[PDB]
Amino acid sequence: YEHATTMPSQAGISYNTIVNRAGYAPLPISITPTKIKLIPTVNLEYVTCHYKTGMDSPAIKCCGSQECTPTYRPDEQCKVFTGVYPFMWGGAYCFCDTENTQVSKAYVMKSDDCLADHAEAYKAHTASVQAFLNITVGEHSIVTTVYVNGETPVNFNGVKITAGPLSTAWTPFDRKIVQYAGEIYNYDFPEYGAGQPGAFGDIQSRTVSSSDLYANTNLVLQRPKAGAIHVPYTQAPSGFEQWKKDKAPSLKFTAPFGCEIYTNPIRAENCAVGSIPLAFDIPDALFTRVSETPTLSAAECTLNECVYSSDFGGIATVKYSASKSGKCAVHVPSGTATLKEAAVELTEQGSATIHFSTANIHPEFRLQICTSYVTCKGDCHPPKDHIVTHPQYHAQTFTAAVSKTAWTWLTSLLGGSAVIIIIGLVLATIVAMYVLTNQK
Amino acid sequence: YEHATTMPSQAGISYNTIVNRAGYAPLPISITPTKIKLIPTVNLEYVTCHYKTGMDSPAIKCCGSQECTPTYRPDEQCKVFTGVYPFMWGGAYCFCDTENTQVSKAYVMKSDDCLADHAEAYKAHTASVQAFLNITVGEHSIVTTVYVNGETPVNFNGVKITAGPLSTAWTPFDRKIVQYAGEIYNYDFPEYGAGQPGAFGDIQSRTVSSSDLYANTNLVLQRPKAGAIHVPYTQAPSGFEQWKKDKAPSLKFTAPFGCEIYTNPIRAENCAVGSIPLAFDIPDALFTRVSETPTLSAAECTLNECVYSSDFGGIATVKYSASKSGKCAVHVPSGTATLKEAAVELTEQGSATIHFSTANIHPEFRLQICTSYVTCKGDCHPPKDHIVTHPQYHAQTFTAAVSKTAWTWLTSLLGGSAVIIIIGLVLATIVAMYVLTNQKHN
Amino acid sequence: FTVTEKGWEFVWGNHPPKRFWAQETAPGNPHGLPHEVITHYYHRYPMSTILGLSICAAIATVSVAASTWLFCRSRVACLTPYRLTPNARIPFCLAVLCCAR
Repeated sequence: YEHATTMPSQAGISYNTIVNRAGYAPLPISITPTKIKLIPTVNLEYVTCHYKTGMDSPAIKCCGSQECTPTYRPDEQCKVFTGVYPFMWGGAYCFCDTENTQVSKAYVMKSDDCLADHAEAYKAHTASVQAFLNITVGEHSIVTTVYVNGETPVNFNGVKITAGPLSTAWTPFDRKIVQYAGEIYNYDFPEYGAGQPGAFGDIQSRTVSSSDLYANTNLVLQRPKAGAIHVPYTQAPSGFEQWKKDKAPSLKFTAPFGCEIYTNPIRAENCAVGSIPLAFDIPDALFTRVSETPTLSAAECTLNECVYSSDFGGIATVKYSASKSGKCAVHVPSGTATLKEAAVELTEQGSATIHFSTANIHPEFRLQICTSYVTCKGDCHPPKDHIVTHPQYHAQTFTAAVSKTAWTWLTSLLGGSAVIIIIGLVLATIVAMYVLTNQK
Repeated sequence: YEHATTMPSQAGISYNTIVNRAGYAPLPISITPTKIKLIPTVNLEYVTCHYKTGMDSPAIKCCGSQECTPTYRPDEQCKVFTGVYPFMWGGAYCFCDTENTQVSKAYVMKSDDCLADHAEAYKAHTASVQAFLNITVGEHSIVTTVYVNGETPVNFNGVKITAGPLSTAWTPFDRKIVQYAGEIYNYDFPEYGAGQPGAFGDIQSRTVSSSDLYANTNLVLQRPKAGAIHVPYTQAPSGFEQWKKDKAPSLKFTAPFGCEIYTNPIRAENCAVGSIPLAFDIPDALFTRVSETPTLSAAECTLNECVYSSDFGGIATVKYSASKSGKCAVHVPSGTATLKEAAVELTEQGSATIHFSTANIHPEFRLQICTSYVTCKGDCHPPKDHIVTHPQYHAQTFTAAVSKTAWTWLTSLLGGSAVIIIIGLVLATIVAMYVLTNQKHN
Repeated sequence: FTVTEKGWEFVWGNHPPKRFWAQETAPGNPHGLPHEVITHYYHRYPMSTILGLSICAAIATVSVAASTWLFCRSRVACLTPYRLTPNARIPFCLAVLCCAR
């Protein structure tokens, strides 16, 4: 039996509905989403970190000449300086005045702290929403991870439930993502081999232990001081440190729809966007006959209290006369008012108390208790807190808070004008007929 | 110098071009694609294999009554049978005639050969194209795996090449894929927990070593034969074996555009579809000046051989004169002829012998040699083979084989009718003016 | 089997795949005797040939018909002012040109 329904994508707030089979007992359904994940397909392109300019020891030949032997190290420079007179702690090194020769060699290598301090540059596409539900279908209750593509069913007690795909393909992530220290950034990093010095990705290693890094750090060798053995060099400073200095805040602070960016894998949680359609395939054995359930006669609904707050602020008292004592479903068909509980246990002659929640100043909603339909009618009052710390448990109907006095003002100002213009048109027609009568 | 061009997506065939900076020497560029992969984003759901109905030994109590204690094994059926008089080899087992009890218990576990003989059910989407180019820009050659997204450049000798995305989002792989034994099938397998008895996926193990398998194999326990200790069952046969008996052929034999499906990365090869665009960010240092290259004077082109076959079945011959002895590029700017080599090494008074390929019956193209333009004109003839074992090395232009005789028949029988209608219109106009002149008389 | 210019491939048992490619060697001669060029371009380009011959026959028929129409209307417009005179002395030059009595 196919029963299609649609649940708003928002964690924590319970969703209640019933299946009204035409000659069998009403079947309750209660679905409370706990955690709605959103996982993009994520592809590592490189890593980056601080660098470390490696230097070679100076090769000095006393009254000779030297040549450049390339080691093919990353961003490797090798300039050879003539006319040197170097020094050690034990006096002069060479003994000539000119024609000594010193070779400087510098190169870039990734840092020693690369393993525990580095940024991972990913690419994101094609999210895959997944949800921790908690499903109760006719006092059969499970807690099961669902995959909310339009297939991959969840099976319990012969019921086959399939959570349809999201009505929106929104993702908080861009096409390009940087992860640094538990925090994720929509950042347009340069491609591998396209790194510029002094910016992000001047060091590009393909994996963390790749043993092949791309270095574009603007390393230039300088000429050493007279009487000193050292390798002087000039280069643009580290762009991973400058990127840490810039760092517009993480995606857990700037993402819309209330999303919560986590990374054991990269995911967003509890975004309040879209809505999950549901598909119920209920078998024909769960439908109990009507005569094995309680059924009421002479039931009546009165509103005790009524506040059009955001939580459950309305108490209605239903006085009944039951044929049998047992629990049965309560439900409201419209989104006029949302009840708190999905079932009410009955005595045979008692009076039941239900908790509901409405935005209506003047609510007139038709309850559905076990198989009958009573009409709850009353007036709500404004709450006292301006700002609450829990979201909205009901729906915002258009023209829900019109407050009957303003219905009277709108109906007067909109109907008296129409009355006056139709009596003017009738008077014009009667005057025309009276002219045609008098011209005889 | 930003230079953009376009390359057809076809392996093996060399693609040649040049770059003409307006006052410098022409810089030849050659790209020969070798192996062009297509690797989808592949997502394992479950594996399956043959099942193996395991059976516990029958619990027998004499003048008693057993009970059913479940174990929550996959598809674990259990039933208690009363009125049983079993036999062993050494005589009867009970002394009681009735009120004896035998319990049958069966369950489904996966087979012992599940490791080396299983089929992987995947999901694929949003593939990734990746080629093994062999680029030569100004006699400086590299062999590099380029990625053909719109970025991720290959860098060599200061030259930046970005081979942009394919013109087509076609993939041979469907949304669902089964891999079995090195071959890949487009099969619509059921989801996890939706496996049906008798067909593919009646066993659904999440991974190979998951130790929690879904099984729906229609197992039903049956009553044992009177006087025997066995566990009789009746179930639908192996859906994996029934899938293997049917097995519409692999994607290796059925794929459009002639793809070559492989296994260990799931990938397709050499699918001749689409075209790769290219971006060349060339530094200004490579542009050699004019007078550091040879430059012809009084050149002339003749055609020796001309067959419009599939490969290089034309030979043009250029007699030239130039006051240096070096190599220079040759190129045909139209797609009329596809040349074989990209450069010709020159003497000062010799001749050049180039090899081109064409679809035309009356080829008239303008050959570009070192910095000049000669006109190579001739007549090609049909080739001798109907069917060759190599693809085409040229581009079929519309109106390529129109055969000047048929140009004459289309010029006469269509342009001559226009001559008939205009002389009829002129005759009608002269007649109307002469009638008006005759009626000017009154 | 029919092999086109786009390719063809078969596998015979445990043999490797053999790819084949058709090239443009059509029966006929494209250089003369105009019933030979039509068979050549019919075996060569089958769909385009019938459309080309249809539109060339249609334009030739419309052109010959409209030219005959205009010439007969101009002959009528010439000879009518000399056939309403009751003596009908059509001059000699228009008798030779417009093919009169």
